[PDB]
Amino acid sequence: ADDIVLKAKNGDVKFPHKAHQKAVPDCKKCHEKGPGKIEGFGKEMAHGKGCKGCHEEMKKGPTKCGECHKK
Ligand code: HEC
Ligand code: HEC
Ligand code: HEC
Repeated sequence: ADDIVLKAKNGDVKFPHKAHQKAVPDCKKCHEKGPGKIEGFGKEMAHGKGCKGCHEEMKKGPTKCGECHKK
C-alpha cells in the first residue's frame, strides 16, 4: 500500500509511501518512468537525491542516521 520496508544491511528503513503523496502530489517527482520500481536506486541515491536529498533540500524530514535505519 504505502508502508514500504527498505531492507538494509545497516538497519531497514521504514518509508511511508503515503504522506509522501499529499506532501508531493506529484508522482513524476520521484517516478521518472512512471509509477513503479525505480531502477538504479540505492544508497548513494537514498542518501543523495533519493531520500535525504529532498529532506535536507527543504530541511524537512529525517536527515540524521538512526531516524531512517532502525535496528
Ligand atoms: C518519491 C517521494 C515518491 C513519490 C512522490 C511517489 N512515490 Fe511511488 N514509490 C516511491 C518509491 C521509493 C517506491 C519503491 C521503489 C524504490 O525505489 O524503493 C515507490 C513505489 C511505487 C509503486 C510500486 C509498488 C507497488 O504497488 O507494487 C507504485 C505503483 C507507486 N509507487 C505509485 C505512486 C503513485 C500513484 C504516486 C502518486 C499518487 C507515487 N507513487 C508517488 C517513491 C515515490
Ligand atoms: C521530497 C521529494 C522527498 C523525498 C524524495 C523523500 N521524502 Fe521523506 N519526507 C519529505 C517531507 C517533506 C517530509 C516531512 C513530512 C511532510 O510534511 O511531507 C518527509 C518525511 C519523512 C519521514 C518522517 C515523516 C513521518 O513519518 O512523520 C520519513 C521516515 C521519510 N520522509 C523517509 C523517506 C525515505 C525513506 C525516502 C526515500 C525512499 C524519502 N523520505 C524521500 C520529503 C521527501
Ligand atoms: C532515510 C531518510 C535515511 C537516512 C536519514 C539515512 N539513510 Fe542510510 N539508507 C537509506 C536507505 C533507504 C538505504 C537503502 C535501503 C534500500 O534497500 O532501499 C540506505 C542504505 C545505507 C547503507 C548501505 C546499506 C546496504 O544495504 O548496503 C549504509 C551504510 C547507510 N545507509 C548508512 C547511513 C548513514 C551513515 C547515515 C547517516 C549519515 C544514514 N544512512 C542515514 C535511507 C537513509
